[PDB]
Amino acid sequence: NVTGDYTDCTPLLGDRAALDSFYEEHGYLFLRNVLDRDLVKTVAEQMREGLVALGAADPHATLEELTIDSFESVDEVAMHDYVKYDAFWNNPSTIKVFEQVFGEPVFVFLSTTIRYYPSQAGSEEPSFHYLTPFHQDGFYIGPNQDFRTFWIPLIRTTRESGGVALADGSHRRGKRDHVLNESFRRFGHPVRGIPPTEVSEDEHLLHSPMEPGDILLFHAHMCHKSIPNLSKDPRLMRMSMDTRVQPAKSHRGFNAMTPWTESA
Ligand SMILES: O=C(O)CNC(=O)C(=O)O
Ligand SMILES: [Fe+3]
Ligand SMILES: [Mg+2]
Repeated sequence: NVTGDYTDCTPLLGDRAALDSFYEEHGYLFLRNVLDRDLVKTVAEQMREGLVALGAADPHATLEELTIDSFESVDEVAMHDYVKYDAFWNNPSTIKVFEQVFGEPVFVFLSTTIRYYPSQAGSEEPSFHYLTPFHQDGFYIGPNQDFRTFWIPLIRTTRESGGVALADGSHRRGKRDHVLNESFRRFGHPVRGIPPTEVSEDEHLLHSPMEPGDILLFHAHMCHKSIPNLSKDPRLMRMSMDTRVQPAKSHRGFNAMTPWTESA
């Protein structure tokens, strides 16, 4: 169902008019090699440390060789102890990028979601229920809708290893219908997702390979979903994290102020 690549918006960063115009029309920005790659490597290594320490991964493996039997069998709460995301998001170099995007001082959510998904290529009964269906972060984050989601790869993604796919320009008609879907679950219970019918033909589904150092960010009403990891050439974990950022002056709601483990 993916029809296109993200547009490389990096050349827009030093042109406020063009940057704002693209974001207004499209509801996303794809920025390449703007984050400190050594900082990103450190986060990736921290995630690996967790997966190794918790018995899921091989201590002899490089990041790209890394694999785990199952996302679900890893203690996610313990993983949050390993991955030092707040120190990353709030590093002056990272903040500089966020500030250039918003054009004003920012506040980074105290909640981050960390994702460490093995390839399930070849699996006859794959476990993809922990992924996300089509949704808008604004459906469950608020009350303010001026936050943006910041999504980063910790190791590179491919079209086959997955990531997040975005319905281009789908952020301009408010929140769309999220209905119960038995194939997506959290805590063993079904979750709500936007049926593909509620996404227009013109709202092209974009997903592109990304490299550590890149950022994908998007509007509260941007309709987006997970792309499953079916990598085999080469087989890669999909290792990423996502938080939300907003203007420093905006109201700070429940998710803004509450760490992932607390709300989980
Ligand atoms: O990364 C994924 O699979 C899903 N991510 C999101 O829904 C997000 O970052 O808002
Ligand atoms: Fe989301
Ligand atoms: Mg609107």
